[PDB]
Amino acid sequence: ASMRVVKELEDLQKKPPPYLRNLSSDDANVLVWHALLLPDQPPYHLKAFNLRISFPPEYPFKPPMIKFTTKIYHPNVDENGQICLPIISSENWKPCTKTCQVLEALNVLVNRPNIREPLRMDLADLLTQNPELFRKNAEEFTLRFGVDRP
Amino acid sequence: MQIFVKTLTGKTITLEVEPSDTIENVKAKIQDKEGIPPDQQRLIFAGKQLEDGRTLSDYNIQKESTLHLVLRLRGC
Repeated sequence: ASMRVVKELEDLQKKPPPYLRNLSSDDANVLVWHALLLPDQPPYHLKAFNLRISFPPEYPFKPPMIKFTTKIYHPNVDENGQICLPIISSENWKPCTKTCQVLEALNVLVNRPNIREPLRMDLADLLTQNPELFRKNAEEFTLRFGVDRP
Repeated sequence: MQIFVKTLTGKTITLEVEPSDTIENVKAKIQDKEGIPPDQQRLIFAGKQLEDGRTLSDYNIQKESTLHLVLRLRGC
């Protein structure tokens, strides 16, 4: 169970992606990962967003629940910090898939918003109407409830 | 009769339905203008959930009634 988690962490801590920094285990939990996501998409590239990866005791049969610790104004993220990633959903999941692959999918969805199946119809509609207005709101939010860019 | 369908996003739309209109049909009318899939359409009225096979007469829904539309996202 945790054995694979330790391996995945050990591997990722040696060759971390340019969009994932400060990746380490929780102070009192090896099943909880702590990392800072560095989106390149504007204006999310001005700051960083901390994410909390929660590994289930039935790993890897059960998908790791990833949530945002900080607050990201993205149409694919909720006001609390929940997300809808098909790669780790109860509708689709493969035990052969490693957390590294999930992190990639997450990064892609964070950078490239999905106006087809979003978590915020309001933000999705706004983005598909006025990118500048949306950018303004997202910018102030990123520089308000976001972690400093590492 | 014209009713008011308010989503959790605050977005409130006007819907024309008759007392004999079935909830399932109501969902179709909502998707017709908005696009939200009926599978993710959870209509709440006065705290009660509107059953697809029920009509507006069942829950005693009058005109200008404001329904609360909760979206059921199936992707987690």
